[PDB]
Amino acid sequence: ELDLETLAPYIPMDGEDFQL
Amino acid sequence: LPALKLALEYIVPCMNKHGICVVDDFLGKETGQQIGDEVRALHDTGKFTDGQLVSQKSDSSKDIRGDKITWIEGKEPGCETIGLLMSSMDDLIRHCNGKLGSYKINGRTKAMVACYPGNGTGYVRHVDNPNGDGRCVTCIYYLNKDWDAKVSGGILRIFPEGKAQFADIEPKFDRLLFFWSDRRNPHEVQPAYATRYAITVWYFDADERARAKVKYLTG
Repeated sequence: ELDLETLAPYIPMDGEDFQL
Repeated sequence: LPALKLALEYIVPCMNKHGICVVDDFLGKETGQQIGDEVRALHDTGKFTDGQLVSQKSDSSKDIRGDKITWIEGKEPGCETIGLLMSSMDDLIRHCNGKLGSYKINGRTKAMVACYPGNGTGYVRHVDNPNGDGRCVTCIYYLNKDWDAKVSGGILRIFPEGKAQFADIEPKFDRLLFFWSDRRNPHEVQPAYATRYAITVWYFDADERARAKVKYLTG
């Protein structure tokens, strides 16, 4: 089955995420 | 709109029952128009670059998604109303704390301001978070005044798992959309024949996001 990550929209994995 | 009531009496039950929730006329015309102007200023000043994929391989990203994007933190000069949008999104999510499935939402991405520049661009069928990168809720705000989808296309079609109908979301002015980011909601942006703008943030589930970060930091 296709690797769906090749179609998924990029988000940064490094740095921080914004904390709520 | 009062965040507590909208979150608890509408967004929560709608998300738990359907995995998709539409809030029309979220911010009102004046604020929506100011957002549109800030977005068009970003476009006009060269800020957008090609949309990218989680895992890049042999194929051009443009064979997959034809949008151009930029990332907004909310405090940039000329992006104040986008920041207000983002804070209003955050307020709804905070009032949903602990009531959206079993998720525990502690953070989110920056805002992705995205433009499909007409010309038949779109996004092939896909899942936002297929392999557990932490994203649990996709939140999108549309700001296309005068959009006529029967002519300009650009419909977001979602195929919610297990349902007898798919969900067609026109990218209507001042519309806010939430949906579960995982494999329950494969979706596609049908070809757009006019300039189509949307702003997306993805909210993170704390535990899944921690595991995803551990994977990245260890290779």
